[PDB]
Amino acid sequence: ARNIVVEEIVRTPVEMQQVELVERKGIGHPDSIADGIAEAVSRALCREYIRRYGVILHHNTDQVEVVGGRAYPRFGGGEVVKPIYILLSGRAVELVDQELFPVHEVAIKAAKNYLKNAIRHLDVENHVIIDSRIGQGSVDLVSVFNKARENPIPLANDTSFGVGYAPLSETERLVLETEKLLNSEKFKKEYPAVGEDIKVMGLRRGNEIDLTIAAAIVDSEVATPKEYLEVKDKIKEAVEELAKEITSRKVNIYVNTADDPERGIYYITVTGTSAEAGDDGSVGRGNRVNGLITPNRHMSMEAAAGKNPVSHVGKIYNILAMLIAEDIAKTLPVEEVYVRILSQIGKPIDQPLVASIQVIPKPGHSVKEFEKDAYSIADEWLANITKVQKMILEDKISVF
Amino acid sequence: ARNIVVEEIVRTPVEMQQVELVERKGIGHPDSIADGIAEAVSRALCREYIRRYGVILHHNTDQVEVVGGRAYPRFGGGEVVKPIYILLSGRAVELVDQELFPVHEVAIKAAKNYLKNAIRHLDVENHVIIDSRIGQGSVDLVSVFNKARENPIPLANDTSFGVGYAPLSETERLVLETEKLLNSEKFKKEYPAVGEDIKVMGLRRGNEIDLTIAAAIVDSEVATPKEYLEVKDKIKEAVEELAKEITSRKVNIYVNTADDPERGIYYITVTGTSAEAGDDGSVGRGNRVNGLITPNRHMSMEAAAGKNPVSHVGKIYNILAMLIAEDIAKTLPVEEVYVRILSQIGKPIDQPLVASIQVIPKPGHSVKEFEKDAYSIADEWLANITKVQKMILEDKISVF
Ligand SMILES: Nc1ncnc2c1ncn2[C@@H]1O[C@H](COP(=O)(O)OP(=O)(O)CP(=O)(O)O)[C@@H](O)[C@H]1O
Ligand SMILES: C[S@@+](CC[C@H](N)C(=O)[O-])C[C@H]1O[C@@H](n2cnc3c(N)ncnc32)[C@H](O)[C@@H]1O
Ligand SMILES: [Mg+2]
Ligand SMILES: [Mg+2]
Ligand SMILES: [Mg+2]
Ligand SMILES: [Mg+2]
Ligand SMILES: [Mg+2]
Ligand SMILES: [Mg+2]
Repeated sequence: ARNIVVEEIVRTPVEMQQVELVERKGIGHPDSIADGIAEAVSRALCREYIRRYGVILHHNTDQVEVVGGRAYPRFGGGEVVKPIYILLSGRAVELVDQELFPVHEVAIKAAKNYLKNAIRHLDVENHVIIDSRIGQGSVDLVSVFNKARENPIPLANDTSFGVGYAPLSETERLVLETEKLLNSEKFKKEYPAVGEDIKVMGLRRGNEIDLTIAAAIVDSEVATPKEYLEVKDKIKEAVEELAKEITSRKVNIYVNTADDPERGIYYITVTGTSAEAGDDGSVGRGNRVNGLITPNRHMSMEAAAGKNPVSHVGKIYNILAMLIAEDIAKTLPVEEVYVRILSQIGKPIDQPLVASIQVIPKPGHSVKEFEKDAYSIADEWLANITKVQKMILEDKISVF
Repeated sequence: ARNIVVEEIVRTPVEMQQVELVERKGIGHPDSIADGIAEAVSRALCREYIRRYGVILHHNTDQVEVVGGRAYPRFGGGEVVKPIYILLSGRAVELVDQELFPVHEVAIKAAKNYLKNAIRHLDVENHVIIDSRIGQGSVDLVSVFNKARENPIPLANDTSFGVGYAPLSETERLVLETEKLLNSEKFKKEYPAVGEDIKVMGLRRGNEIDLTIAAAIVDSEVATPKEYLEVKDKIKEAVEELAKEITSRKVNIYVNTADDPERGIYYITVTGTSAEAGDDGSVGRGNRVNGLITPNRHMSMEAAAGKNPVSHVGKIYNILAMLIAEDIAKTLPVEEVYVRILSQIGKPIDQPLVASIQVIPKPGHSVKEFEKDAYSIADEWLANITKVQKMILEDKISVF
């Protein structure tokens, strides 16, 4: 009864296309900082709503503005001159039965806690000003969310679509795992100088990949330009070892391409994030739920970070489409699968207006052989969409 | 001498796929407000930079946060209780040879002027607080003039990427023209109750299109819920006529699906924008430069609104790719044309690393019959990239 449509599409697989471009904005990137703050605020509000009332109340904190500060990085240790200003926005329930909910206290505390754990060399108390302007949702949009027990499956709060796909190409996996490696605790233990503001661009032309990495180096961990260049080489070497595990194509690796040692220009920072130096961020300006920006693929413009995991489809459908695509790619003979799920505002989220599954079958296979299998996969995920909510609160899935 | 490559691509045309999704956020939509303000601020800064110094100085105002307020909409005329808060962010040159440039005065005045001309029932002076945190750039004019002399066409410092396509499918044209119609001046005088916060979602399933419209209705123009339902029907009728002008497919029109008259839930607003109440906005969260959100196509994540129209290569490339595609589709026999432009480091931006032109020819035609014509089109646009910049500053091209 669910509007699931499985169709064959003709197209050159991404792996066979001549030009493939993939980008990822690391954790310390201002846009990703905004995403992370939005998500941390949302999850904190969920937990606190449950802790106080045993139920999640309406709130979408998918609105964070990172206003870059000013800093003077110096080898051996720089200084921030003007702190980073972060405006928390969005919607949250502040009035609960005439009692006041600590919206701003929870949001600001969650934002700060995320920055403390995400950016290691960022002094949150002195390098960051966090203000909260989170408002209260509209009397009507709040009503569809409030239909809890009335609708065991929550109703969709908007008419929006989520887009996912699978499997990842070699270039996509390379870009994704490059950022994850350079921002993993293990790699940080090995090279503390590598900040979190890491931007990875993978550009494949034929069977040759150019992997450009922009990695902010913490100036307190490098005393001289030579130490900085050595940190760059270790980044390169680590990514070389990783690339050999991911693809047999030739991989050219470039680290901080804007550097000009002859002019003393170096990508060093005080805190490890370019947000310190006049670079701005906001929600929905970077990675999709799969952690990548893939113009060779298809994407939804719906941001996932900060949206409640109960009713907002921009987050739920982007996650579900990705998971449906992954399961199809993992179990059925498909070269590629793209999933698009469209909500109708005021319809249960398990009854999308359409769940489009476009498949490129592997050579020798026809879609009629497994179309019902793909149908069942999407139907089961849509029938268990509520599980995605738990996956968010239990920190089992990332949204950027 | 330009690396323009015209290739044939074999793939299911969008018009031929079973499921197509298209979305457009009208001018009054909070995200579109942020985009519109971002671009309006940028254009105001450009004009004022030129008026004072005869040259545009660096600036990026692609950071605007529309914080929803609070309102009590009532049939016959409601009231705003908490004004909308808009934060202008980004960076701009405020010190020009140590003399002060009115960055914030220009920006806030431009944001207000854009709102006054965009949302007709919005009292900007009492319903909106606009504050600016745009950062300070310092420039010595001798340097900007010297980097002209040296390079008339700016050189690319990074690998930037633009994507365009043409022609628009019937569903894309239907979504686009629906928003344009309902937000046209003629329709506004005929139905003043229809606000500017108009979001159109088009779903094509085979040869049946479901067209969902979310239109904020001005509560001062509808005296009773019945008049509100009547306005909805008038929208439906106008779009029915428009649909018959575009396609011979079955078109189902749905307007404000969240309404629940039995519980008094209505999409009425005081100002004609949901920014007054339960929706927030930020830049780069909605339409692409072609005015649409198209998951069946290849979109860029890059926000174009607010980015400098002379120096930001990603914005001009996305616009140029769109224009190249449109010119190709309107002049040559192609079912579809996808245009991708990649810049080459330290080369002029009119000398891209590659200008990929992928074309699906119409039946009976082959690409080699018209490949040189498509080459010339893209070559001419790349040679007139500066004129395109002028078109942007002269408000002759839209970016959302
Ligand atoms: N010296 C430097 N070298 C390389 N990268 C740097 C850098 N300083 C900052 N960066 C990184 O580049 C980003 C700003 O560069 P830029 O504005 O040209 O990219 P962009 O136009 O694509 C906006 P976005 O970063 O959101 O994609 C910073 O946020 C940071 O991640
Ligand atoms: C549904 S709101 C997003 C949800 C909201 N931000 C929240 O916190 O739940 C997004 C867009 O939908 C439209 N919209 C707002 N209220 C609506 C309603 N009651 N019915 C239909 N569409 C609505 C507006 O154009 C708005 O920009
Ligand atoms: Mg950005
Ligand atoms: Mg939002
Ligand atoms: Mg949305
Ligand atoms: Mg939005
Ligand atoms: Mg750049
Ligand atoms: Mg970028």
